[PDB]
This record gives sequence, structure tokens and C-alpha cells, in this order.
Amino acid sequence: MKLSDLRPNPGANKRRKRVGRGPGSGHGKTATRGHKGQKSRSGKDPRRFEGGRSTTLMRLPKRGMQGQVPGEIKRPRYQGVNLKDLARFEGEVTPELLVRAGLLKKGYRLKILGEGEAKPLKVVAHAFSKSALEKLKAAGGEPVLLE
Amino acid sequence: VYQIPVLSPSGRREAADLPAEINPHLLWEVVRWQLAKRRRGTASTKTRGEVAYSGRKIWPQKHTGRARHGDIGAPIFVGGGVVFGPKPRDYSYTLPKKVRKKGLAMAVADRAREGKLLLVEAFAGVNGKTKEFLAWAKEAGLDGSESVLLVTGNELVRRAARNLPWVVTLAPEGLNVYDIVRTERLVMDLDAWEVFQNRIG
Amino acid sequence: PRAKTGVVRRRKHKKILKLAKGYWGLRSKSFRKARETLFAAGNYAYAHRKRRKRDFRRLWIVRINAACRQHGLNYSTFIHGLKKAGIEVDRKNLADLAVREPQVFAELVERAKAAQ
Amino acid sequence: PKMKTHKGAKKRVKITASGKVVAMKTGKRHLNWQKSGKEIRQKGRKFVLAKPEAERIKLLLPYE
RNA sequence: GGGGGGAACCUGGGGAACUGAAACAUCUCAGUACCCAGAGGAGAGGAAAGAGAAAUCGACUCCCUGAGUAGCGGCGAGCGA
RNA sequence: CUGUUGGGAAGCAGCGCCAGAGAGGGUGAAAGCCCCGUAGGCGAAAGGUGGGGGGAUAGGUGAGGGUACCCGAGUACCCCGUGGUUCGUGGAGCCAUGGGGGAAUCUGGGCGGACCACCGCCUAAGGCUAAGUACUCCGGGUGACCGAUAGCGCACCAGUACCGUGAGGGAAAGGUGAAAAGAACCCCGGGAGGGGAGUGAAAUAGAGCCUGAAACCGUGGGCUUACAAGCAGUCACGGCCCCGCAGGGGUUGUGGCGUGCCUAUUGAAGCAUGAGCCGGCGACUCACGGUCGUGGGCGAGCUUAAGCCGUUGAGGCGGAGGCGUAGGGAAACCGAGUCCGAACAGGGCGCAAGCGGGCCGCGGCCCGCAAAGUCCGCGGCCGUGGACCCGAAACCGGGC
RNA sequence: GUGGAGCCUGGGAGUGAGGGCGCGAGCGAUAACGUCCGCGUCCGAGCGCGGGAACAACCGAGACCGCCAGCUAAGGCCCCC
RNA sequence: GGAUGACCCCAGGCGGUAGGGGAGCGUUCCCGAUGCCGAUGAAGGCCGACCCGCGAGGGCGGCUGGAGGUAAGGGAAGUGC
RNA sequence: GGGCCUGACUGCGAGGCCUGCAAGCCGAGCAGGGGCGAAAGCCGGGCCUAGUGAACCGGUGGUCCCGUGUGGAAGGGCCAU
Repeated sequence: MKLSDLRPNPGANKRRKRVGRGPGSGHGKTATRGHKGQKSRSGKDPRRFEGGRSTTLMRLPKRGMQGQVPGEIKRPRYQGVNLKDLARFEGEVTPELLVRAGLLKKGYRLKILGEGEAKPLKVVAHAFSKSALEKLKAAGGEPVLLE
Repeated sequence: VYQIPVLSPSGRREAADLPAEINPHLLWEVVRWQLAKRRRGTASTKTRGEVAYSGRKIWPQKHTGRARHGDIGAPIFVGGGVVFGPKPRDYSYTLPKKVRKKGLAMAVADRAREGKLLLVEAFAGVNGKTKEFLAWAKEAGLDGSESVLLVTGNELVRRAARNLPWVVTLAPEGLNVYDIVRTERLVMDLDAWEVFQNRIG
Repeated sequence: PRAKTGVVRRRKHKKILKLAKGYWGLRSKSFRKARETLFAAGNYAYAHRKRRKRDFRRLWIVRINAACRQHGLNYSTFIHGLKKAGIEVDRKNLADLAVREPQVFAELVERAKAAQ
Repeated sequence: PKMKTHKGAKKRVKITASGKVVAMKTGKRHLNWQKSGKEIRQKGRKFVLAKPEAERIKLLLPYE
């Protein structure tokens, strides 16, 4: 395997579409922009703009709390993980040991959740849902609850 | 698991565990990334506001019978700036470590799969001098009919091999798929062979 | 890097200009002028190719018709005669006959009055 | 430079779990006497925006 | 001792409009362009009457992130810790 | 080094050699070994630097008890007018302060987003402080940078010529050859120029100089043309010239046919736009985001950023962080559910995982194959920037 | 009824000045190469080809290329032809 | 049919502006390159009635030119008037 | 024409009309609590099709959902208007 062999698979590299470069191309003259009018010009935001009529968005009404200065309130937050996700572990499970595993995102208080089979496991968590608690306290799990 | 010709004074002798199949595309994606990140990207041009001329309307919008123009920096002028000309950029991008890891892996694998790989215990009487290296390479089946990536942390051996045209030298932390693919024959230390396997662990 | 026009344009221009040798004045001197004649030359050669097939047939039919009124009957009759006869010698060759081999044509004329 | 989330959207719309765009029914912010309780009751419900326009609003929210 | 000069770079004292908002005045462009004064090989900042919720941190600058988050906003365009 | 072809060898051939140096450039062409170099190494009396080494000096250092002396004033603080911050008057604090009022010295004061109470934080109204940062006139190094319409405006005696009263504007213009060997002398000529001679490998390399395209102008040759009607061509046949020896090439007498190109348009040969002709320059890009598609990597996971180390076209480390793994709700919250509701009706928005093949006494659960996802490459499109290129009338600032 | 039919999901569009003709109406004057709708068509994009003297849209006919072969459409068959 | 782009047979489609898509050509530059072509002549220029390709083009030959050129396969754009 | 009455209900809403969007329109049925009826049953305004106004910004009532270190409070949210 030398240099002249190194080749990218079919369609791994593909030609650009070069417009405005002669009739046979496609693609020439107008350059796929049709005839006249802004959009053919060099240069309006079509996600929002709608022609001077009141937009689709701006006629919808606002909902709920927008928050005000000095902005967002620090309260604790809870990420759930599902009993099924607890599957790969043996012995004791903490939030710490959940993060460093990529199940529980950092700075999130841990809340065990229902979906899945309770494993007879010591699980240390900031919170348990109902059917999570029952399930565990029935497969012989040990639901330590910290603060 | 590959049987690799090691080279000791105490006999030739043969075990590797290197990738089974070789992805050529993956090999390619690394090189590309290797040759792309080393780009200078010092190609530049001047926009029409970067061009040294004024911005005075050379002649009236109307009634001259000449066409309409603003300043002469307009790219439409021979004086003018270039339109979408090169600006210094950075062709570097971050190739997924795994891919790098697999390429080194697959690059060496391919080569070994061709009995072009040769590990050595040490380097006979090479103590710096280029002829000293010649000697040794001859005794090892390295006549310069084939081109060699010679990988060793041994400063002295690299110095001896360096000025050869058919040799590309390299400390082991420097191993890389391109310098492998360039060269016909890979030749390494045990001591380099280790760091190599450590790179792919 | 920069890819200046360099060599390309001149060459595409000569190609056309060589294709335009013969034409009157600028049509054979000016590239642009060359291109415009060649476009026209283009369609004409197509259009007249198709047309050449029907220029010769009209001629054959003229030539035959004359030879036919020598033996006392008209092209339209005669042709009807052939079809009835079951003679399908194309009128390219009908023509040739009428001018190279009078006798055979004269044979063909009789089979034609015959089958009528 | 990175897109900015349209706050005007963010503040009157939620993208669902399956990718639909949901908003409050219009029609009850005032002028509400003389409207049936049927009307009012229903206008209290979140609805799903026709697909053509759901897609646009979805591009105003690139970081949801 | 000062005075004057110096391509940019810096701090300060002043400070637009085109334009964007498919009009426009709040908004935007922007504390940008520019004018002025001063500094220097850098300049500014700098040892908490700080941060803000952790029984926390511990000067200032600068980079990545936080984050187009919090919020700001004819809750428009947009602005943005 | 030698031969060899050549004007010239570094080409080709024979036999050698150096290499910590086979980067590059010169030499009559194509040189490791001829030249300048290159790897590796050495070097300053003088001046500058000296953030590294050392030396010195300034300067610096406790505990309890008691006293209540001091702890930065037109300040803090409050009100009025503003500015800064994400904060546009907003529930508007905080920081700065033009106006008015105007304290206290630790049981003092400011702050933690109006205010209050707790609980905490910090000590305003004096000042200095390296480094990490920005820039690039200047030196050097390197380019998937340009190569004389390019690249700076300037490769050249260019901020010049020239233009403008001035601020200010602002060009064009590079090449004989290896070596001037730059063409003695003679001949036509007032000169210019030219013919010989001479130099040269080459002189349509002769200085108005490498290559020497096209428009354009001539000369000579072939075919053709003075009863002919035209977007100039095409088809056919014919004659004359040419190359050759069933064929080609050139031309065109006659016959058929035939409304330029572009643009703009319902519609253009159009008496609608643009174009004298030729040459050169000229317009869908890039960055960061986004969204599909796609080639790959890995997959309940995937990926690093800045940095650090290494390299001197070698890569590695760095898990901060981001995206994914759960949703629903304005939110508290609850959670495979959740919101509305009195509901254990009804409804909105959510929730179900692959395909195997086998071992074993029905899946126990392996094992493979595939995939959520994600990372990079590629491409299409979108956002933000001048965003395909050229063009206003104008607005504003500072100058003349 | 297997067709460049159809339905579903997504990427990319252009288009949003039409026009003539037949027919149905409104307007107009049982005017206009008029105007405004409906059904259809063709030009647009078939100013390619035959007819119609000429001639986008009337008749005929949807041109991948070549042929000095044949049948035809509309239209024609006195000479131009 | 064969066994997956290898060709053969048979049938059908192949007017076309905006426009969508697909396959190519050529220009500059990088890897390939301490290589290969090169004074027994590079690039470039002028010819050609010759070869290959549907085509863009690519060869081959002659003249000029006198020092460069740059493959198979890939990469990147100041890429075709 | 009269009797009693407040269904000119509050939770919802299978399924449809219409429709580019946004809206507009019809609605049987389950639950709460009622009206009239002996009952079957009917009643979620008016014989029907016009009598209307998207968001933003505010006012009032309720709710007690957030409340910037904590308890409150300021201010917002939700339901109604």
C-alpha cells in the first residue's frame, strides 16, 4: 500500500456545483437564480419574513414565565436515570460513579426512575420515583437516599 | 496475529496482534488530514477596500457617454481588487483520535502483511557515521533497492541513516501513517515497537 | 493559487476560427463573428441534410416523369402500375434505368400498363 | 458567527419530543364575553402547527 | 524636566451617519468611523467596601468553556453578560 | 576524474568517493563530491541587552492585658439629572456622578437586584506593582501565495511623471547573449536606414533585441468576379488549381434552402438593449453557526477546546466542556409518564427496540451482524458578514 | 388500466407581467391584436420540421444521429413548383 | 442471459427556457518527486486532409522555440468570457 | 300563547366540514351539577347564514405556581375578563 493507492471511496469526495460558467454546464448565465427580483440579486430571512403581512410567529401569543432581571434562579435540578441503565453495574451505585460513565450529567442531582428491572443493588441517589422505589425494595435493592 | 521478522545477533527469530483487515479509505482520511494540517495557508489577495486607490467617483454617474463606475478599486478594473481571492486560512481540522489510532495500526499492519516490516534488537556498530549504517543495512537486506522508514529513539542511528536518500528517519513518538505509506519498508526498534503498541492500546 | 486564463482561450478561439476559414470578411477573421456563422452553418447543414433526401427524389420523379411521357403515359399512372405489378425498384434506380437503360425502363412501362 | 436563537419564538412555542412545533391557540386574549365556553375551553389547548411553518420556526431554534 | 516625531497596537476626553428595523422617531449600525490628549515598548487593569449561595471562591490581565445560556428588547429588528 | 555528444556537460558511459552534509542556489544544459553553501562546530576588544546566576542594600517579623485615641469628606447616604452593566423605567439594585441636602471612625460603614428582618460577604472616599496580552515601521524564517493587466500604487530613479489653488489624486514603464564577442572595414546615403564583411551554437537573439498569439497593413501565388438581389451560409452538381497513381484539399459558376449573436419579453431579423475588432482582466467565495444528504470512525455512548510536550511539514497528551441517554408541564413538581381535570372520563404531548446463529440443562446469554447517537471528511442549501459582480441620487465625520 | 401513473418522507428549485385560438359568460358598442372570469388548447419552452405566398400560437405533425430507400398527414397535382 | 461494470441479445424512452439531477473535459497548484521526460530539444507558438473521444478534449507528425516539464492515482482552487 | 325555569352550564370531546397558514364552522358521546317533563326524552343561547379584530402592551378578579443567600415583600406566571 503506497501513496498512489490511497483513494477515497465512491462519493466520499464529490465535485462542487460550479454555476455561472457557460450554457452546456446547466447552470450558466442566470446561475440557477431565474429572472430578476431580490433572491436573484446579491442579498431576506425566509425563516421569518413573510411579505409585510403579520408573520406566522408574531400572531401566536406568549406562554408562561419568561423570567426577569437579574435572571434565572438557582435551585437544585434532577436528572433521572432508568433502572435498566443501572444494569451494567455491580455492588454500589452513586451519582459520582454514574457521571464518570456518562449517564448522569455533571451538576445534576440524581433521581432514579422506573423503566427497567431493579437490580439487587445499593443505589445512592438524590431522589427516587414511586415505581422505582417499590421495584428496588422488592428485588432486594438498597435505596440509600442522601441530601 | 502476524509473524514478524525480528533481527537479533542471536539468530533471526519471529507475534504481533495487529488489525486483520486494512481500510484504505481510513488510511486515506488520515494522510489527507496529515497533509492538510501542515498547510501554511499563506495565500492572500486584496479586496477592493484593501486596495491602495482612493474611492472617488472617477467620473459622473451620468451624461459622459462613458459607462458607470465608482472608484477604480472596483474588481471590474485592471487596477482593481480581486473578488473572492484567497485569504490566509487554517486547513487544520481535528481527526477523531481513534481514526488516527487505527491508521497507524492499519498502516503498519498492511506493511507487515507484506513482510516489509522488520524489527531490530539493536544496531551493530553504528555509532553515528553514515557508512557505518550502510554496512549494517546491507547485512540486514537493506540495499536501497527499497525505500525505508527507519524508526528509532537512537539519536546516533538516525544521524547515520538521515542523509540517505532512500531512508526517511524518525523517532518513535513521530510515527505516522503517511511516512509509513511513503516508504516501502518499515524498520523499527524493539524500543520503538513498544511505544508503538502503547500508542495503540 | 491562481489559475490565470493563460493558454485556454486562445486555443478555443483558434478551433472556431479554423472552422470558419472560407467565410466572407470578418466571419473568418473575428472569433465572435466566426461563432455566429458556425451556429448558422450548424443548423443549415442539419436542416439541409434532411432536405437532401427529398431534393433528389423530386429530381428522380422529374426525370422519370419525362421518360414516362415518351412512352405515352404519366408518372402518377406509371407508379400506380408498378405497385399493381408488384415491382418495387426505388425511384433512385427507376431514374437511372430511364436514362442509362431505355429498354428495361420500356419493359417496366409495359408491365405497368399491363397491371393497370 | 453562531446563530442566535430567535427569542420571539423561544417565548411562544415549544418543539416536541418527536419534532412537532406546539403553540397556544389564538383567539381569547380579550373580546371574550359573548364567546361560548366551548370556544374559550378549546382555545386553552396547545395545538400543532401545520408542517410547512413548523419547519421554519424549527430553524430559529437551533439549540433546543 | 517638558516641547516634537513614531506603521499599527494602547488608554482617556469627545463622537457621527449610511444602513438594519423591507417606512420610521425608541432601537440598530456603535461607543464603531473620526477628532483630541496621553502613554510606551507595550498600554490598560491590578491586591477586594470583590464575587454570590458553594459551611464557597480569594489581585489583575489573557485564552478555551460557560453560552447564543441568563436575561435585554417599538419582547420588533435585534442586543447579549 | 576520465571518456563521449555538444558552442558549452552538470546529459550519456566507465570506474570511484563523501555523507551529523543528498536543504537550496550558481557554474555555457541536467553537479552530493567544481563554486556559494548545507550537517555539525568556533567567534568580540567595543556598544547594546541581560526576565537567567550570584552578591549587596532598602525593606520586613511576637504574644496577652487594658484605654476607645486613629482608621482617607463636601465623601458616604438620601433626593434630582445621567452614564456603565444583559438590564430600553422596568420590581432597578449594584458601579460611576453634574445638582441639593449632608454623617460617623469598628456598638463604624458598603454589599448580597426595590424595602424589611435575619444570616453571611467586604472594609469606599490616597497611590505604585512585574509576568501572561495587543500590534508590526524594522530583521529573519517558511508558503498546495503572485509571477509584470499578477503581486504593494511602485520588480524600473514612484508617492515620481503628470493632474489639482489646495487637501488630495496618481500612471505607464521588467528579459540581446554563455560571454559584448554591441557588428572594425567597405558600398548607397546629409543623416536615419540598409547591403556586404565580421562576431555568435543561433542575428526574423542586432540593441525599436527571449518566446513573438490576434486584431490590423502589405507583397507574391492559386481559384474567382463587371445582367446581378444580399444574416453571406448550407446542399448538390459542375469547371479550374493542387496533393496524390475509385480518394482528398483549395476555389465557386448554377440550382435548392435560409429573418445575425446577446439581452429583455405574451411576442425580436427585427426599425427594442448591448456590442468597432482583437488580446489580456472580469462575477456563486470564505469564516462561524444551521439543516439534509453522504463516506467513514466509534456506539449507550461519541467527541474534545484552550493549552502542554514533542517535531521542525511527526505527532501525542489535555474530559474543562458539548451533544446523546426521558418526557410532560408556565411553574412547584411528577416521571414512562405527564398536563388540563373533582375523575381512578376524555383528550394534548410523550413511552415499546433490532436481525440472527449457536452452546446448554424455553431463552439462560452469549456471541456476531446492524443501529440510537455522535465525531471527522465531503457535497446541497440556509443564517450572519460586502456574501454573485459592477452602478447610484444621497447621508455623516475630519480636513482644503 | 404497470404508466417518466400513483402515494409517503425529506434535499434542491424556478414560478407567482402571460399570450393567442375554440367554446361559455360578464364588461365594452351583439367595437379593438380590448378587457375580466370559466373549460380546453397551443406558443411560452416546439421562432425546429410540412401546409398556410410571407407569418409564435389556423391545419398537419411532438425533430437521438446517418441514408442519393419506402408509405403517408394537412395541402396539393397548368407553368413558377 | 453473466454472475454484480464484461459483454451480447431484445424491447422501449431520448423537442425543450426557468430549473433539478447525473457523468465528464480543461486551467493553476500539492502529494507521487533525492523520482520520470528533457539540448538526439521543455514550456509556449504555427500547421495538419492523420488517430482516439458523442462532446469538452486528448494524441501523433512537421515547423518554430531554446529550459523547462511533469505520469498512473489522489488532494486543493484567484478554475474555462 | 302560557307554566316553571337559567343548559346564554363547568370539565371534555370520538369524528368531520372548510382550509396555504392562522383562523372559521358542526359535533354525538362520558363525568360534575342542574332545568323543564308523567315519561320518552330535550337543554352546552337565539330558524340559519353578517353584528367583527391576530399578536404585543397594559387594567380588574381569582389562583397561590416562581419569588435572586433565608422568611416575607416587590414583581411576574396560570385561570377568568
